[PDB]
Amino acid sequence: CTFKTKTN
Amino acid sequence: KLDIKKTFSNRSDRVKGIDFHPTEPWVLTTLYSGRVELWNYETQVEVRSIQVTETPVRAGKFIARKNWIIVGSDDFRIRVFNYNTGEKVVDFEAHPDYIRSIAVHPTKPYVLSGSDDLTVKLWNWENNWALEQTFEGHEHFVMCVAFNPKDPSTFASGCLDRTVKVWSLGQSTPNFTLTTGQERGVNYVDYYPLPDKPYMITASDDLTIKIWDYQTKSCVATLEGHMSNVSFAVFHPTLPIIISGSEDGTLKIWNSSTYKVEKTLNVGLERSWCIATHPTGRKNYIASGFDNGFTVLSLG
Repeated sequence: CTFKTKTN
Repeated sequence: KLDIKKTFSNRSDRVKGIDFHPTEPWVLTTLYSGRVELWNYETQVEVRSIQVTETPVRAGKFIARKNWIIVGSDDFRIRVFNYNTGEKVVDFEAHPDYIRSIAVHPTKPYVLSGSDDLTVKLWNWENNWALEQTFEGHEHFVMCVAFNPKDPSTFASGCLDRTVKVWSLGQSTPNFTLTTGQERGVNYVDYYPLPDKPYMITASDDLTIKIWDYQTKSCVATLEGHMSNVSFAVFHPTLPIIISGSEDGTLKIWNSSTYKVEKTLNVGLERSWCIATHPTGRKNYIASGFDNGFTVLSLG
């Protein structure tokens, strides 16, 4: 995926 | 060289923050569920639990000299609780975005918070928790803040912008900026605690841990031992080792002289997110928080 924002 | 023993393991919702109390046999854990817990790992009894919020609580530290815990959460708030009575001490909006990390000054009444709002902020509990300074310059989420234990008028921030900045309290511009070459950004920064080496260490999504000399502003070593994002890497206070943890589910103990992995531990709690070491090296205790709970280990 293009983005993996850090939410976990 | 290491006789590692499992002291206590507890299953829970994802543990995002963890810290040891310096004089009581306790760890604090902060959970993705919004709950925070205090455990006695020697008797294996929960001392206290608080449902702080419904959002994740990513950051938590003891302020033992005040009988407090301080926590930071995704609802933008810093909250402080007295651990003896459970009473909330203060509750304020600290940043307009997630709080990733909190550090507590060892002698002055100051706390630093690092945020997705691109800043670090300094709060003074002897001025009614006033915002005393905002440190600006980072260009992505600030993931980790740490005072230099040998010089706590200075501190480091690690950032997804691929830099570590070292700052001086009372000064608006960084002392310097280290470009880590960790192209996926920095998740964590930690200082070596002893005077024999002016070293810091960074952990990255790029699978690497890097050791930096903060005087020469140079990279001493790159340590690659994980298969997924490295959540943290820290120097142990009393043993010549580094401990890292990863979304690959492992903890690794590295020899701090040879930079080799000496032990790989799978505690079976899935992904690793956070780390703490007992501040005076009592039983050489370390503790790590994971998707499925936390574990406290003694090293011999």
